[PDB]
Amino acid sequence: VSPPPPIADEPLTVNTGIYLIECYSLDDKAETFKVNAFLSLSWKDRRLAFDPVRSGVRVKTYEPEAIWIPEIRFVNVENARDADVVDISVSPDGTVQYLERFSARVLSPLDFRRYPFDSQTLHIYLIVRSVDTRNIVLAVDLEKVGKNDDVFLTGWDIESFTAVVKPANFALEDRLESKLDYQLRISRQYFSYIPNIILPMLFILFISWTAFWSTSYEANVTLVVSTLIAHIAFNILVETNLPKTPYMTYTGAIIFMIYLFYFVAVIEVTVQHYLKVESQPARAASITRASRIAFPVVFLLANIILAFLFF
Amino acid sequence: VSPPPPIADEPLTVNTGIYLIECYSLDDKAETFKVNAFLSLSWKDRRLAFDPVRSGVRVKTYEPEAIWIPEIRFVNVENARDADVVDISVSPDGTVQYLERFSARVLSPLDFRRYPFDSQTLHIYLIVRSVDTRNIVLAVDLEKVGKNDDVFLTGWDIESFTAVVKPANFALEDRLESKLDYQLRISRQYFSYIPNIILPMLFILFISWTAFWSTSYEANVTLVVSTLIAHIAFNILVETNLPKTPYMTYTGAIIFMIYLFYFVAVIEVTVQHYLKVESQPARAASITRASRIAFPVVFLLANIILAFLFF
Amino acid sequence: VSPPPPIADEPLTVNTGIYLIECYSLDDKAETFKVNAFLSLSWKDRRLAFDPVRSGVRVKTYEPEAIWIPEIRFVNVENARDADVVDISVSPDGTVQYLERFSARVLSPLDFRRYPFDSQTLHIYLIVRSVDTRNIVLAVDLEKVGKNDDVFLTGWDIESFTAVVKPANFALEDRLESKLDYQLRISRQYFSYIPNIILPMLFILFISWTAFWSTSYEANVTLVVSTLIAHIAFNILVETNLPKTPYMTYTGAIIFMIYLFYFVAVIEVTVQHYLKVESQPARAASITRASRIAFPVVFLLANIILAFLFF
Amino acid sequence: VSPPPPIADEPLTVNTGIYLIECYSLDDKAETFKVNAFLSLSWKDRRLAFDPVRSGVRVKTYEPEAIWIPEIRFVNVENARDADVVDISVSPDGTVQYLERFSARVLSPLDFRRYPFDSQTLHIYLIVRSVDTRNIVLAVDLEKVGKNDDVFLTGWDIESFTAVVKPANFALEDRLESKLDYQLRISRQYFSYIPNIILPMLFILFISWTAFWSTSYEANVTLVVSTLIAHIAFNILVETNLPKTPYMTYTGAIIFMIYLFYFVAVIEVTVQHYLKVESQPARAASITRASRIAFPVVFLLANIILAFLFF
Amino acid sequence: VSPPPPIADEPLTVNTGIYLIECYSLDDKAETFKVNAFLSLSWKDRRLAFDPVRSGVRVKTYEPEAIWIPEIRFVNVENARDADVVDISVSPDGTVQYLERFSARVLSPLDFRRYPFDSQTLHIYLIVRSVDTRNIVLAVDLEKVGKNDDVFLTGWDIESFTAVVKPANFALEDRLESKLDYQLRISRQYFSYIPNIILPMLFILFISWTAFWSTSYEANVTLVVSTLIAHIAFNILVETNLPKTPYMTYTGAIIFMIYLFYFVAVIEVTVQHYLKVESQPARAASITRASRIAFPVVFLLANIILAFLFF
Ligand SMILES: [Cl-]
Ligand SMILES: [Cl-]
Ligand SMILES: [Cl-]
Ligand SMILES: [Cl-]
Ligand SMILES: [Cl-]
Ligand code: NA
Ligand code: NA
Ligand code: NA
Ligand code: NA
Ligand code: NA
Ligand code: NA
Repeated sequence: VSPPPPIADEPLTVNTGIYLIECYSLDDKAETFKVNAFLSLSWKDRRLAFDPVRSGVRVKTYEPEAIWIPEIRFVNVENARDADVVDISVSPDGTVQYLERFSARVLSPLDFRRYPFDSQTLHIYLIVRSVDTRNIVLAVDLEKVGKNDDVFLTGWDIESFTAVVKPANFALEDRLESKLDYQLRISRQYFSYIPNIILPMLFILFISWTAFWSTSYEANVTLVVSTLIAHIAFNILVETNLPKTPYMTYTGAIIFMIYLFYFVAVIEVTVQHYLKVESQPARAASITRASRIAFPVVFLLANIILAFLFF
Repeated sequence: VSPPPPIADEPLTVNTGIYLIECYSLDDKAETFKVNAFLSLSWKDRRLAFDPVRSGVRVKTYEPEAIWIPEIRFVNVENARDADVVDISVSPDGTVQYLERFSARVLSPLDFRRYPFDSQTLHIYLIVRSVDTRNIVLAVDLEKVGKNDDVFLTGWDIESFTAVVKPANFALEDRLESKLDYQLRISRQYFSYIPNIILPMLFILFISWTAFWSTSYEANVTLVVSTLIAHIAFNILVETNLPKTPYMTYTGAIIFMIYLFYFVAVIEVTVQHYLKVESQPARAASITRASRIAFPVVFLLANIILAFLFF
Repeated sequence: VSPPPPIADEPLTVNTGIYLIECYSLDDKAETFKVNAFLSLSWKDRRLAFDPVRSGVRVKTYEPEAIWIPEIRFVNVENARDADVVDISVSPDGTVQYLERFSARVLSPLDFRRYPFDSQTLHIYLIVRSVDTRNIVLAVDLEKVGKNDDVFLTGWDIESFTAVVKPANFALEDRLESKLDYQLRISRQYFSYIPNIILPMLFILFISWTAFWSTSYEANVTLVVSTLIAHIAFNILVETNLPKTPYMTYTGAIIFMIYLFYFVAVIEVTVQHYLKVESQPARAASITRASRIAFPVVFLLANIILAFLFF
Repeated sequence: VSPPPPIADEPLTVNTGIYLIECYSLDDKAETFKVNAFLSLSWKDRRLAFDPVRSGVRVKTYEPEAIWIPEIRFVNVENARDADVVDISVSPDGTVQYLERFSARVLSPLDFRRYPFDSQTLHIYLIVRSVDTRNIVLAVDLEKVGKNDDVFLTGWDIESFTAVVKPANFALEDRLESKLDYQLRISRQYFSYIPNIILPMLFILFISWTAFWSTSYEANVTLVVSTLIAHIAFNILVETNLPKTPYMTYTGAIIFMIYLFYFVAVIEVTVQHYLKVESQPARAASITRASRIAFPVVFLLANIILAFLFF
Repeated sequence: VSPPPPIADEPLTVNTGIYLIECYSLDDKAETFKVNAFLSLSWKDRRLAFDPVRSGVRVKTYEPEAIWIPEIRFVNVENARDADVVDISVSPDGTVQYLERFSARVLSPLDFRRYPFDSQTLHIYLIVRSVDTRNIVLAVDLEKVGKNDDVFLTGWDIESFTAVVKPANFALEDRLESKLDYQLRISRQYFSYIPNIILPMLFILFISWTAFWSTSYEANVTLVVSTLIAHIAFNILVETNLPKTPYMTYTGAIIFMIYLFYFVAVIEVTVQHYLKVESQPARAASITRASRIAFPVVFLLANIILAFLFF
């Protein structure tokens, strides 16, 4: 089998569509997601044309091996898609209608800057390479692009699944290549981060601030050091669910800043004890009273600054 | 091979059945389960009809390649099922009896709202896409739906395995689609959660309340902060066995609430010490005595409210 | 190819044997084990009979496709076995000798009640489904059941590998099915649990009891709470190596009971401090002295009771 | 099919190229990375030459089975590459242009000496084994070596992808072998290590040094021991992301050195308390005051020495 | 295809060789390692004799399916090897030279008694089962046994790769089996265990001994209990990298012994406090002073005894 010959010198247009059946395993660390979908393909092959009257059939079914089928690949996949051909239908003018159901693990970079209040644009890049006989170009049949209502991505809200209609045509290894960009827009369900990470992290921090109403150095050291350790545990927990980024994430920024608050609270607790030992408690009392206001105030203002820089 | 032609204009009815052999790996985080089962298919193919008197044979056995077989797929699977054809039998009237043994990983969302006292309805969706020649519709042969007595799903009780007899017939990409819903009803074995998570978590909380019978600030800080850290460990343990949900789970609610109790206990311990230092212990004594009753009482009432909202 | 036809109306007897080459990956959480073995099959196919004199051979070697072979399956496997046919030999009277080497992941429930001093009976269920033409029954050739001397299952002692000679014959979807039960009896190597989990857990508990020779509330709180946290770590460690069971395991029972001892030790430490503050130390001394005997005594008796209930 | 015969006695030159499409999963512990790329092959097969004016076709497209193709393998792969042939083009003179898209898991040792400020040279070794008929030698077509602009390796910066043009030709098992070295130069994005590991580790160390402004032994013991435990947690965290090396890494060296600082701080805290108990506080004061300067100074100088030895 | 016929009554000798290309993933817990190697096979099949004059060629190249190939298997593999035939060369007398490149996961028990200062002998067992026509025996072609210079096993030093030239010929299920033992001698790179586990574990132990220069019970309890918890963390860390053994490992013995030292240190700290409270500090001072010498001395002697028993 060889590609359909051109009537003049036109390129062969392969109309494409992706209909999402399943979306699962969005792995943040790996920056991958798994997809199960219908891939539809359509092109004209004159050599397969027939007369409906003398045939007695309005449509003709073929096995993939019997006819020429464009070698369509995905750019951003780990391994080649697992595909099973569903149907191949030919109309009288030789218009081929191809349908396969496939599953693939897609590599798509994620921007963690606003995590866990982030939104992403996942990409599925469709590609075809041209042959010596003719140049093969991809198009989007919008009537064949969509997603099942039951499509759920655990921990995310699916906003839209659209295709950029104009392909990116370019040369690669002395042949032209036609690339389509299918975009799946998603937004993270931040809900669970609030009772599981955010609030627990704030509670332990506020507990360290009770040291500003205590003159007991031994108790103060216990309050600040114990909560710091619990903060380290949350830092470790958070970083294990995320990849290493060459930039600061919103959560990473807050987590890092909270260390500074623990560090300054230890300085305050130290200074307070030092003055008490030096028989200067009136002074220590002035520093401690100021700290009661300064710590929550600087914490609120630093958070307003951070939220501003990130959102 | 082509589909059996209609005598009139009727759709082809494919009778189905699923007999569960094995159920394993119910993964809460992934919202998946693995299944090993018999899939039975039955349809009439008049082209295969024969005479039983002259053939001397009551049944004819065919190899899958020799005859037309409907392309039946599962909707909610990760990858296409791993199937091995067991038997194909044709009766004299041309009724085909197909049997395969398959294994598949099924995506089925779980409702964690009542965790670990939750029940689930797992779904296995069977599907067939109509061909151009004719419309294919699915039916349930209840005589061929069931499960082996030895079917066990570790950590769960299997209640029932039934099929919704009426298929969901709908158009998808300009063809008809016929979908059947096989339902596996299960209830979680909550037993182990009691000695492993629930009771240990209650013991550490009750240990924090011994601070209400102590005037030692240093010891109190140690009691409340140490148990809080142990509570954090249980929170982390629990959340690692669960996916992130856009709702509160029953266990999540209790775990979150317990932080408030630790926070208020720290306030009490702080207020008590502050008054003692200010030479007001009679007052501190009134707050501490009230706390001895208030803490267990508010804990019980808050739990009654939560159990009511969730069950 | 079709099954051997019956001389009268007898079922076809397929003689079986399993010879274990490798046993590995006994996963307690998954309740699975991996096996690599020889599967031997033997049956009479008269159509294959020959005269040794005429042919000039005592045996005939065929390829699997050339002759009829029974469709033998394993019941309790994750996926169908990975098999490679080793040999097919036909004797003059049509006695077929089939040999394959296979590997499979077996699902076999485990009874954790006596963990880590438990013994198990792993099962490998062999099955055959009858055909329209012939009822197929399985038998055990004891001469072909065994295991290699080098067969080792890490963390277990292999006791015996035997087959229940009488198959379990039953109807499944209007066809006879013949099931054989191959049993691999194993006993857990409990050795390592002693220095790694049991003794460390006892040491920290005994360390909490040193609080009965101390009047220092602050030191007592540190002793009991710190060791309780270390006990929580062991509880978590143990539960990660085990599945969730709807029953108490021996280790689970001891681990749970030890929490009660920590809880009562905190009550004692609290009561002691309370009396000391109330200027009643003579009393506190009576409770503390009683506790020094009561705690180890009640611990020993409770352990005797538990060992009795479990063994 | 057999290899193209030599006109004289020359070896067959197979021109190669690798064009990277995807780079993912650089696993530090495993010392592996996954690759998805185009592999291009070119050689002269005179038996395939044709007339351009007579044939009318400028290029002939063959199926892999139809012609002889060199058996090209990767040396440093876990399993054989997953490959799909894209195109085979023959020019009139018999110059074959072969193109496949492959995916593979590559074993490439990493030098962790300067971690997390390390750079690596990943290798992909291409190999061909000669046949009895003739010797096969590999060459690099630089025009067909490259990488897609979108190629991203999470946590790394990609510097260059080049090939050492001269193959390593050697005898192995009495036949010639021709090996090419494709080099992917990368540098680690150390950014995230600063707020996640480095700074938190420095903060806890500096917190241990507040004990030099405290006379409270009980508080000092709490400060030094608590922070030491947090240092152990960071040591464990770091070592889990790295393989075991027969050399010290930069981070490993700093982490190890910090233990010595904790050990000496405990000695200081002990010596200070001992002198205070012996009624020699003036002296303890001399040691403590010296420690305030000595600890940060020795820490800075030791770090300058270490950075010098490693960079 | 059938086996080559015997000229007399001799068994068919299949000469073997294994040339290691890659060694990776030595998993201590699983007691497995992955291998990528050349497997060479050589046997005489006179039925394949040819005249170079008539056929033109000096050596014939065959496809595996075209000729008889001995069914060679590995005994100690998880699954059957992934093999790719590189060449099948037949010389005029009928001597076949078979070459394949394979990858396999090998089960080979490890002796952890001296861990992490242990050495191992990994085995790769090659096997052939005899057929009816004739008995097959394996031999080692030493000229075809070896390893690539670049063969590295992360965390190990490779000493030698040799074959026991004499096969183990034995009866199995009424047929002969011929087994060869390929041995890969390795020694563990213990380096990293010193700064990561050994020294940190010794530092925390020595820190607990500072309690022998302190009269502060509250500080002593903190020193001994905190370092004990850090010791538990190292115990858990070590045991996660190792399988459960029915014997004591060297590291396991040291780790276990260190618990006894913590237990006795708690007794000492308790006894000291008890005497101080009873107004007997002179006695307490005698016990504490003795402990300063006894603890490091008994620790050194116990380690000399342990090293002697293990090495
Ligand atoms: Cl693809
Ligand atoms: Cl399916
Ligand atoms: Cl099977
Ligand atoms: Cl390869
Ligand atoms: Cl093998
Ligand atoms: Na085609
Ligand atoms: Na068919
Ligand atoms: Na057959
Ligand atoms: Na070829
Ligand atoms: Na303390
Ligand atoms: Na063969």
